[PDB]
Amino acid sequence: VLSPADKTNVKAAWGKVGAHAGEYGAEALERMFLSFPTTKTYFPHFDLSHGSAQVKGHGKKVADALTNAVAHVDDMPNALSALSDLHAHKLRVDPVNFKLLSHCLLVTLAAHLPAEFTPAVHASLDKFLASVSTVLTSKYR
Amino acid sequence: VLSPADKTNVKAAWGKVGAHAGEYGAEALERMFLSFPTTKTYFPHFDLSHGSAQVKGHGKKVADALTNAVAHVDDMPNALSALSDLHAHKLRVDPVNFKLLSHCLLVTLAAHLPAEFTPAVHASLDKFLASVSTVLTSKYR
Amino acid sequence: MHLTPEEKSAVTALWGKVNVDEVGGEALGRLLVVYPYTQRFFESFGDLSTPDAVMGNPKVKAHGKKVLGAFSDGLAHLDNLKGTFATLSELHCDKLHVDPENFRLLGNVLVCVLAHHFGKEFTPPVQAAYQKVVAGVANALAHKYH
Amino acid sequence: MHLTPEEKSAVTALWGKVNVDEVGGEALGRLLVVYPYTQRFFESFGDLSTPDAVMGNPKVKAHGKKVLGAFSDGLAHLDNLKGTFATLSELHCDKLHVDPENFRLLGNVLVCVLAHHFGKEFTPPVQAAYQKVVAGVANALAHKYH
Ligand code: HEM
Ligand code: HEM
Ligand code: HEM
Ligand code: HEM
Repeated sequence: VLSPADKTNVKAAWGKVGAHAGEYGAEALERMFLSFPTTKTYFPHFDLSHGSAQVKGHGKKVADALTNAVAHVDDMPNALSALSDLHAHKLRVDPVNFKLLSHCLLVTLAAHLPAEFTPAVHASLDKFLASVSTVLTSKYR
Repeated sequence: VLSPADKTNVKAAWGKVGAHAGEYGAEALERMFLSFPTTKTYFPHFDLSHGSAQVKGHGKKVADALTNAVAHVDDMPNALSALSDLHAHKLRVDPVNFKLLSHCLLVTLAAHLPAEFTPAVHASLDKFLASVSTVLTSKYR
Repeated sequence: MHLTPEEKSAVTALWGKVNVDEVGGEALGRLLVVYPYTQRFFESFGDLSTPDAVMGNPKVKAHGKKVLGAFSDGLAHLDNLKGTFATLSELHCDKLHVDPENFRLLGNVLVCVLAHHFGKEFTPPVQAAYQKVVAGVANALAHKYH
Repeated sequence: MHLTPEEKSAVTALWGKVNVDEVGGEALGRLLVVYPYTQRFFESFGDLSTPDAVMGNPKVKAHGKKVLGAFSDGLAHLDNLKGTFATLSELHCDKLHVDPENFRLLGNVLVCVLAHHFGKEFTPPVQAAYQKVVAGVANALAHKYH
């Protein structure tokens, strides 16, 4: 459950990400694929090599949804509805993977926002990603 | 999300447990301690020997909480307010443990409800135990 | 495996009473019902739209027999699961693209099926040994992933 | 836990620039902040109610030092993590009663802290290599639980 403080933290950190969102997105995916190889089982149709355009492209979509999620932090369920549909009915990614990607996004953020990645913001971001994750797998069964 | 069908399935199943609830809760715990030994780290003050008085006691308490949860399926956050608090601020049991106990509860039920434990009821009960777990750890952070 | 000699016997003794035909199909059908997202691997099996459609789908049952026969084979080699399943591990990664988390899901469903099937005979200690075996089989099957 | 020769180098090189003290206190404090339930073990440290409170607590700093000191010694023996951590493993279980899940959380927070600290040098491949190490260590420390 995001407090006002959390929402404040997130808006702030995502703010500094800004224009770089999509790059971080693709960075995070790469860190994931390398760190947790099992996640590659979901992208057999992808060129998973370094700088693959597919990964760059995918990473942009993922950053865009997150931006959309920060903008509607107070109504993620509705703001992310088509995406929760897609995940629940089409992609059907086992829920443990969300925790793997969330970890790699924090890693990305930490490595790019030294001044901004304080303990309190880290804590907020962790909670935010967990919430997006809950929304995305909310329609599994 | 518990649908009307899930709720009927749970009430039915649990109606059948009836008076054996405390006996099943003790059994579920014993099953958890034996299969997932790391769960014993939360009960260093308990005699975990078979048939121990602390296990039996605790077993009835868990069972009663579930009974209550079934009686208030439509109002769980409110019904389990006291437990959510207790777990979040005192006990502080890592959330993975909830998944272990739910599994052992389902196994106990399966071993005792030959007729009722159909795939549909099994799915309903699994969804119910995950909901209870979610309420109990909802105030963690 | 990392099972005591008492556990090893308990496992074997019970397994002898299992109808691999029947149990495989129930175990894979219940995986598909309880964890519907798992249906993702079986679009070619036809209709899995409802509990009943899943439970009575013959491809479900036949595949279950197959899975459980492979499972049964590793029981004869508790000591070299890694070895008994290396080929199957490679196949599941390289050819099928199955996230190994699914192996763990299936292991817990099977535990539930055995309990349902055996009742009181499936005691806490027997389940505990079976938990060790299903964990052992999921790890062996995840072993060649990369 | 298989580190290729290059992973080993990467791990080693970065670790030679780490100030255990500093990093230890930071990793332990972040743990306490992001996953507050982990404070259940450190009631005697005092007030851990605010991030500021946690991060500036000297007991948290000293403990972080102790923990990462041991961590650091294990890096010297990546070939025998199990034997190296056997005694600490038995201690955590029998005396401290620490759910081994916390070792996984601390490992992930540690990775976050090295990325924070090193920035761009903490590349995907370096992270992958550290991911293998923190899992190896968590597994070594959970090994003697019963
Ligand atoms: C923060 C969590 C996540 C977000 C915001 C997210 C967002 C998205 C978006 C926006 C799309 C594309 C929709 C479209 O183009 O129509 C997508 C597709 C996809 N996602 Fe998720 N996703 C998340 C987590 C995951 C995880 C953890 C995995 C698996 C490891 C995953 C696997 C996929 C796959 C395989 C696709 C389809 C890609 C393609 O074939 O083009 N996603 N996701
Ligand atoms: C199905 C989910 C659970 C329910 C419904 C539940 C319910 C309860 C209840 C009713 C109590 C007693 C409150 C009182 O003393 O009045 C309690 C206490 C406790 N629970 Fe939970 N619990 C659940 C999960 C867990 C798990 C998974 C663990 C750890 C593995 C756990 C560890 C404890 C401990 C250590 C206590 C205190 C025991 C004592 O010292 O008497 N609980 N729980
Ligand atoms: C005890 C765990 C498992 C064992 C021992 C097992 C074993 C097997 C075997 C022996 C085959 C056929 C090999 C061949 O083609 O020669 C197979 C195929 C397959 N398995 Fe697994 N399996 C297990 C778990 C799973 C799970 C949990 C899933 C997904 C939920 C899965 C998905 C598949 C698929 C999609 C196929 C191919 C079916 C076809 O031939 O069309 N398996 N499995
Ligand atoms: C990388 C993993 C870890 C290592 C290498 C480690 C190492 C240590 C060491 C060397 C000690 C001192 C033991 C002695 O007196 O000989 C210790 C104590 C302790 N550790 Fe662990 N630790 C780890 C993770 C954790 C975590 C994650 C927790 C809880 C979240 C924890 C809880 C404790 C506690 C409560 C003590 C006793 C503190 C005291 O008495 O002052 N440890 N640990």
